[PDB]
Amino acid sequence: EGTFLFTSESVGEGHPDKICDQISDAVLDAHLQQDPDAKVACETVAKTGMILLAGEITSRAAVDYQKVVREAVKHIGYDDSSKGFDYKTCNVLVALEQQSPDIAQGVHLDRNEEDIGAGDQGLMFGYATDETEECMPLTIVLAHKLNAKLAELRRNGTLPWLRPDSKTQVTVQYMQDRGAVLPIRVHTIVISVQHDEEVCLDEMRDALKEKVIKAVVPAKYLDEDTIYHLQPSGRFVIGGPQGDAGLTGRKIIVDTYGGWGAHGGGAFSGKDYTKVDRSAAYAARWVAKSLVKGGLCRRVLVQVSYAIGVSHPLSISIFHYGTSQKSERELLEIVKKNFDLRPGVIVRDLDLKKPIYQRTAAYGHFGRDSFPWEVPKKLKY
Amino acid sequence: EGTFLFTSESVGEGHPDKICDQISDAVLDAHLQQDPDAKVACETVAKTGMILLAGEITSRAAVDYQKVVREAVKHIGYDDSSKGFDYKTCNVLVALEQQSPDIAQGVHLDRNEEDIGAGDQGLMFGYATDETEECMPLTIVLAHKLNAKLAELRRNGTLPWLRPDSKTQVTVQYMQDRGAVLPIRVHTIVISVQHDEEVCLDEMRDALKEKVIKAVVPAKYLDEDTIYHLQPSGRFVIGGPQGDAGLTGRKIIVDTYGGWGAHGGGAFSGKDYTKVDRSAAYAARWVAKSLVKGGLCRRVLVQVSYAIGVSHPLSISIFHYGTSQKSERELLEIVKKNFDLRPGVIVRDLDLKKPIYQRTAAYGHFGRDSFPWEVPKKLKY
Amino acid sequence: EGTFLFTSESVGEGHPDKICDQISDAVLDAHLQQDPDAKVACETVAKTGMILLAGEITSRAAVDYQKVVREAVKHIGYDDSSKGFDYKTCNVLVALEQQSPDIAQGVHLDRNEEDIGAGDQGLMFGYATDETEECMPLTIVLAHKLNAKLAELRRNGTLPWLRPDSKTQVTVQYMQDRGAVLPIRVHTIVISVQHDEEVCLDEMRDALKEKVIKAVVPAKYLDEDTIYHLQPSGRFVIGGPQGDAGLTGRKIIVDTYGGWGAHGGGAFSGKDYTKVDRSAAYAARWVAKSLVKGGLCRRVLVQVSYAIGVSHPLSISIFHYGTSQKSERELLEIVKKNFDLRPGVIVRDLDLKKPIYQRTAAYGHFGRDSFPWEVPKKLKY
Amino acid sequence: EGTFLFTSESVGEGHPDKICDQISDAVLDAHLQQDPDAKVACETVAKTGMILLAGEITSRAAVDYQKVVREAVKHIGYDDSSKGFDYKTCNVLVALEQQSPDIAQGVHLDRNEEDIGAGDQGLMFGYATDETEECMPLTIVLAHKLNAKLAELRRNGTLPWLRPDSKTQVTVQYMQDRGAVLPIRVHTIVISVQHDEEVCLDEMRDALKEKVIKAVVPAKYLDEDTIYHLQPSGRFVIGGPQGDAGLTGRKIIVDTYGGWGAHGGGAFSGKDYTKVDRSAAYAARWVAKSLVKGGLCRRVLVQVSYAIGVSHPLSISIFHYGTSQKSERELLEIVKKNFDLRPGVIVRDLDLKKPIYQRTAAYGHFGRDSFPWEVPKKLKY
Ligand SMILES: C[S@@+](CC[C@H](N)C(=O)[O-])C[C@H]1O[C@@H](n2cnc3c(N)ncnc32)[C@H](O)[C@@H]1O
Ligand SMILES: C[S@@+](CC[C@H](N)C(=O)[O-])C[C@H]1O[C@@H](n2cnc3c(N)ncnc32)[C@H](O)[C@@H]1O
Ligand SMILES: C[S@@+](CC[C@H](N)C(=O)[O-])C[C@H]1O[C@@H](n2cnc3c(N)ncnc32)[C@H](O)[C@@H]1O
Ligand SMILES: C[S@@+](CC[C@H](N)C(=O)[O-])C[C@H]1O[C@@H](n2cnc3c(N)ncnc32)[C@H](O)[C@@H]1O
Ligand SMILES: [K+]
Ligand SMILES: [K+]
Ligand SMILES: [K+]
Ligand SMILES: [K+]
Ligand SMILES: [K+]
Ligand SMILES: [K+]
Ligand SMILES: [K+]
Ligand SMILES: [K+]
Ligand SMILES: [Mg+2]
Ligand SMILES: [Mg+2]
Ligand SMILES: [Mg+2]
Ligand SMILES: [Mg+2]
Ligand SMILES: [Mg+2]
Ligand SMILES: [Mg+2]
Ligand SMILES: [Mg+2]
Ligand SMILES: [Mg+2]
Repeated sequence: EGTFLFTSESVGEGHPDKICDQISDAVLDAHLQQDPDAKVACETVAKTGMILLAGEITSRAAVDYQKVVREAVKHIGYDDSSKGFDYKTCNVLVALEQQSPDIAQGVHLDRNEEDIGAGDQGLMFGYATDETEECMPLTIVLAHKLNAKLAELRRNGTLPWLRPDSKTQVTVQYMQDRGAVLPIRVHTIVISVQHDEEVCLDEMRDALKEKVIKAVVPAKYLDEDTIYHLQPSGRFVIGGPQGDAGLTGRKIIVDTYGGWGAHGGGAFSGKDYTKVDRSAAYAARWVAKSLVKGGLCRRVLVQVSYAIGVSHPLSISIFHYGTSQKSERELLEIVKKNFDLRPGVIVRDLDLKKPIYQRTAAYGHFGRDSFPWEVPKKLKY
Repeated sequence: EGTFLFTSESVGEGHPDKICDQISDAVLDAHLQQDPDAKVACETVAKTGMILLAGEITSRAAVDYQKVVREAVKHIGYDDSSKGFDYKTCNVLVALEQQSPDIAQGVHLDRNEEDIGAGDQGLMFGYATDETEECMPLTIVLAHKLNAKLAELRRNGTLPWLRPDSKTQVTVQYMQDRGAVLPIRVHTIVISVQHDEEVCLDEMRDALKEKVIKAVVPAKYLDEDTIYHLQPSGRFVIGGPQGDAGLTGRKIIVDTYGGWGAHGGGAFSGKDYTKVDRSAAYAARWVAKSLVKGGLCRRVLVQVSYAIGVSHPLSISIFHYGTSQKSERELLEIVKKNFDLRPGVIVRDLDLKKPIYQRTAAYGHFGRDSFPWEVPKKLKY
Repeated sequence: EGTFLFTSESVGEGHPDKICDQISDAVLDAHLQQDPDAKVACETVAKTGMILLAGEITSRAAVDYQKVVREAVKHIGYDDSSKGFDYKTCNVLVALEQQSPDIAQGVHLDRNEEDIGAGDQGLMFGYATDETEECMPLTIVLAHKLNAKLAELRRNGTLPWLRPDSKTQVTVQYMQDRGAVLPIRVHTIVISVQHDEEVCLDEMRDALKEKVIKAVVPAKYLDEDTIYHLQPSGRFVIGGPQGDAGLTGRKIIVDTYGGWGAHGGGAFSGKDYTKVDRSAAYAARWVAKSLVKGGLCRRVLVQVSYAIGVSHPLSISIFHYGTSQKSERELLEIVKKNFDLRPGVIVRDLDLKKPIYQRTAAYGHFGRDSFPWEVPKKLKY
Repeated sequence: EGTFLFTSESVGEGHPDKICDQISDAVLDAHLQQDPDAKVACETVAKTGMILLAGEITSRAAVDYQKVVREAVKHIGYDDSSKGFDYKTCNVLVALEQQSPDIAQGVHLDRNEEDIGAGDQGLMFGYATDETEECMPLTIVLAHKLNAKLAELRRNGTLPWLRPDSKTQVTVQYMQDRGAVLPIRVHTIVISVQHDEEVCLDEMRDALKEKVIKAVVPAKYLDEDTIYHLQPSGRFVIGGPQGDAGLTGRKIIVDTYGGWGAHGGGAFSGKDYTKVDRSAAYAARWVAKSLVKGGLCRRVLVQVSYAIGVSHPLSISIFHYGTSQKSERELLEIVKKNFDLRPGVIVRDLDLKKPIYQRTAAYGHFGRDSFPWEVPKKLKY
């Protein structure tokens, strides 16, 4: 009684959509290394043998797109035609133009940096939950860690049949507690991972349980009733872009909260700080996690929204799930007194000209590595 | 006291991402017209002068991609280089391969149709709210209608300076009422729309208020405090793919609930019914709207999830926001007794081999035109 | 005294331009297998990881371009990323539209087949020389045979370090004899061939002399003065499209007479019989070889030309180098009495709807395998 | 008696192949403006809505390919979707990598500039004929001038129905005179030119005769027997890349001697001086024209050939058609005493690092504007 299921997924570094996110952010970082004020909107598309870059960049940097793309693919692990994709020999196509001058004049031309307009309209959410120390849902934390474990065991050679393309999915049974949520047990785990031709299904399923799941998921969460769907398709030799086209910004729930919270629809990768889809979502995460680590909430959702060309957010909303003694109105007032959500101030607070974006583009943007948006702000009230 | 803001956005038919969604679904419909069992996973990318199709199709149809793409762009209204894009003269590139045989064998090969596996893993949500007759959030309903009004006034020649690329955003002030939400007033409206070189800002802003906003939004919602951001960038001559690259599946919140509810991350357009991202999200909407129209809830969120190759959902969850006398456990039991969420049963219930998908690919997939997922199921309990 | 040098080159099946010619003709043959009246103008471009098809096809055939392209690349031998290109994993992009209706109406619409117009304007030459039995210049015959020998030794595994991309060049010293030419000796041979990383230059140069040159070139032509440039660049590991972009119709002298004779500029591959660039050049070869095998000339050049939409050639010219007792005017009259050079008659005489074109697209179109244009017509005069 | 026909063609600036040549050379010039030692091998492909650049460039220049391509297309005149192509709105795709290091090390790395190796193997020809002052065949001179006249009348607005895509073809009746050739009369003229929808065939044919042919071709060459094929297809509204795919290096006979002389197969455009296809063909033209203007020959063909990595030509041959009192052996000795045909010396003599290449890429590379290869060298003997 009072229990429910919730499911989240994650994907690996070689999932084709995630390849695109990583490449887009490799391009962004390459520009930022030379020009901290680069305007970047780089979409990547991946299909058999092809990486296409399409979008808009205005920058003083000189970037060798061939080299940057190929290095990103190399890092992921696609280095031979036997794996379905090879950084050495794939096609790299570039369709990158300047930023529209109409956008530039309306957003940033001649504006004081603190008073730059949002680079687009849109809405964004931040979320935090005290169910884990890092203030993330357990479902997606576990899903990410399963993909990370696959990559680890691939790279260290202990499961050399593994390839870079993987997906995981975790269903947890929760109890609720005055609006907060309490994990009880893992109900179902899915793992699918690309593999070499020679390994059999039974060898894979045994390894996935023993060397992946048991290594990652605490035994206290696994019991006789847990359902395992390990290599449920039965065969996954074809993978990466050869198996499924990839695009930037097609894993936005994997990138964020795994179905928990909410999403405003904007993708992160390939975008500089003036694109509030990224900067304001990072800031909203920072606000949410500041409220939870500050002891004001156990769980909270923050919405913000913007108009192109306008600095200040159009709206800010706080939803605390009943997990605060303060009203949502009071929390909103605390937020407004402690945060300035103009993009030209977020950039300073969160150090958003620094070329660290490729590191964000797999395993989620939140809940790890003490990025600036993960370090709570101390609140005055 | 008790009030909050919420913001949602929509985009027009000529927004570059939406162009891609429409093209992807034009391709799907073209295949389904000849082969109801076509397996389609068609991604579209749009940039200056270019439509690229990339993905996987296994079908008995013979489809003229050149023709289908160009006709979709023609419908949208991009028919001259003065508008930034022309169906007659753009490049159409095709990188479409067969569906992976490894996927096919794991999903649908040799399986009874009712027992086809999900075409992928993933999670999906359905949502319904009694705040409007069509059981959609007012914020996004209004946002969509503003874009539809722009297209209407473009097509009828009364505002001939309009071009197809538009975005809108609506912030509503709400009151809550026992978990349900009650719209009070429109707080802020944003409209940005591509325009010809000759029309001035003041002419546009006057028209957008008088002929667009007032035509769509009830006066009772607009007052002296409402904020209007009309052509806030000041100039939007460059637009469509020339101004911003488009991709399929980059408007998934516009396609669904505008930030309300939740999203599992999967895109709809370009996918046949075996891709549960679409079919199970449609079914989840159908469940949610059935619960609200059936009088069981005022507002409800439904989660479902799947594993590739497995027919039955892995999990089902119901969240009623406190708006039912029945427990969430009781509602879940009603759902399980009344719905079969296998993809090979959803296809029959929702008629998902019918080539009506292009019609879904602008102005949201939900809350309009009495598609099968909008017709409540009568529940037995 | 009276001697001169002449040089011709050839390239192998994996030279990037020749890859394109072969793919274009694989596409043509695929169409002709289903629709003998297909209108085909298929250009191919090759670069790292990419085959692009661009051009115009109007056909009743259903052709799987992915499959046809990949099979052609497989035949050539590019089957692994270690070789720089892999048919399994490369990108195939398609930008093929219908034939222009304006062309169609002016060329073939509603016209009796014998009276179809030329598909374009242009000029074409045929050439024949009695210096070899097959009526080809010795320089290019030898150059082709050197590339064929490389491919043979690659395919049979005796030189497993060889890759498909090769070039050869042969300089012969000739004497003249009343307008005819008499080979004396080979002055210089060049061979460059892509190779694996592990083989050293000395091993390659020894093999190229002993196993390639000596196997192909009669010893009577090689002496102490012959110059050998074997792997003259010193290193050729990177090759195929990765080393150099390829295009259809960039080897038109290799395809024909090696610098001897003349050329009107039109490419052969990827074109159906209505494109007189191919059909009329084949017919001109047939005329030239008929004059030499008929005993009228020892050496002869034939020019023809056409206007788009017009059936009969605009001009015909015969140049016999002084090697006939008959005047050029008399030979022209014999040609006109014995040949009908309308494209809709050439197609019947030379069987040009038959899908044998891929076989023409390496090692020259002339002087081998008794194609119809190589079988002399018996002349009446 | 003693007369014969000869035909040559030319194409206009907007013919799709010529568009590609011009773009390739615009790219070369852009690089040379910043880096005189740029290594450039830029192929261009054009089809509906698309310019693709593919090839190899190693340069210190920073070139904005978008801008350079679009400016070249603008110059040609494709500036509106009504014309079938628009520089403002077409797709520009870039697939340009570095020059292969294996090539670089074998050709130019660490070599004294005069002693740089040829950038490839190949053969090249130069030709000159005293039949015109500029030492070019009359057939192609006239063909070029007809296309130039079309462009002139398009640009000055007197025939505003003209579009940039055109082709011409001229057949001249000649007499021979001791190996030299003497034009007598124009036998046939073809002109095809893209046109707007509204102009009728009779208006076009009248204009083409009166305003184009009569303006260009001396009346003494036109008589009652001359055949005119003016707009012979009847309709040519669709044109440019939309009507026919273009590629660099598909007009190599138009670029040179119109079927006269010979050709070694290599294309000119998009290549720096180390590519002997261009530099040695220019030098061979210079030699030929020096022999004719020096009074040694009336007509002459020069062959040269190279091996990759080797500076000096492998072979040189002179054919004087019987038009000199000196033997061909004597002429060869004069050539060898007066010319150094190493590429690293040709570059100095012919100023081949200067960014003048786009000017060569329509209307032929020879016989006009007193380029260095058109200024005879004064010979010592
Ligand atoms: C199954 S595919 C999406 C549907 C696909 N585009 C189609 O044509 O049916 C989505 C992801 O699943 C994974 N995948 C690919 N092949 C698979 C297989 N044989 N078994 C399981 N998962 C697979 C990869 O991570 C891929 O990016
Ligand atoms: C502003 S753009 C996204 C950022 C962009 N890629 C860049 O390079 O900065 C997103 C959408 O805004 C709209 N847009 C384009 N140009 C605009 C302008 N000048 N003013 C307002 N909105 C514009 C179009 O709907 C476009 O698809
Ligand atoms: C040398 S490349 C043409 C020039 C080249 N595009 C560049 O960037 O310098 C022409 C042909 O030579 C051959 N080739 C490629 N790399 C070579 C090498 N390292 N040594 C010799 N020949 C090579 C291949 O057959 C190739 O298609
Ligand atoms: C006729 S096309 C080549 C054949 C063509 N690729 C096909 O699909 O049949 C070659 C050139 O002829 C010219 N051309 C195009 N359309 C034409 C027409 N309707 N009439 C005459 N010439 C035309 C253009 O200069 C074009 O580049
Ligand atoms: K968000
Ligand atoms: K996909
Ligand atoms: K969803
Ligand atoms: K974008
Ligand atoms: K020819
Ligand atoms: K090349
Ligand atoms: K030449
Ligand atoms: K063509
Ligand atoms: Mg995806
Ligand atoms: Mg957005
Ligand atoms: Mg977008
Ligand atoms: Mg998904
Ligand atoms: Mg080439
Ligand atoms: Mg031609
Ligand atoms: Mg051509
Ligand atoms: Mg060559």
